[PDB]
Amino acid sequence: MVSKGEELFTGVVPILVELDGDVNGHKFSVSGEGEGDATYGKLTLKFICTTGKLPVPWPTLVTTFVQCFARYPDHMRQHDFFKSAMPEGYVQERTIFFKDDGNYKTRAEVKFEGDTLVNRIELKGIDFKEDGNILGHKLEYNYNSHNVYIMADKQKNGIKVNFKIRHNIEDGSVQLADHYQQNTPIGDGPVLLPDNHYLSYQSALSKDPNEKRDHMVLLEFVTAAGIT
Repeated sequence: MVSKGEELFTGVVPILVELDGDVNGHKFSVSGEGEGDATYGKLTLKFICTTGKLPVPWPTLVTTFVQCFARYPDHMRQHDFFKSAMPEGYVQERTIFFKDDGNYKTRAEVKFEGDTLVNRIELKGIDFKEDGNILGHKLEYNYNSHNVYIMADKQKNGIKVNFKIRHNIEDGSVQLADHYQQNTPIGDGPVLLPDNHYLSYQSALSKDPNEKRDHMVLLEFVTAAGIT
């Protein structure tokens, strides 16, 4: 049978993202809009910095900016924690350690508001070098493909997730961003606790040629794998 959580994702779903951030005291807010098509694991989003210039590189926010849109193969449906938590939603927490630099801590609540899937986020960054790759804006506007590793966290009725992002620096080098993540349901109902598996991501960043505000257009594809 198709679960209630699954049923909410069979078509194209509008997405709204709202983020308030503060990195080394540089405060900023971002709004995003677009749509997700989980059947194809496809996300299309545009983000706008509503407070002016973004004080960090857009690529460092890609992972923060709705894993319920991953394409889970039919044979892995019992391992899709994200959709099983819907519509009441889940809380996603991360610490992101930028190697030889600062860290972001994020807390996001992801849930439906009517037909819209909403991701509301607070991000706090500390201990950045004011002339490092982040605050010094030395990261290229591009993005590599990565795997994201998921395991059950039964004692917390959720999942633990880990992965490494490599951001290309403008000199040809790499800025590593080590991600540690936990998700927990917002409601008190049952969820699916997965066997170990991963999501495969590929992301493309672009600009809207007609947009004068600081912004990022994101096209992302996400597919679950690792269990056959």
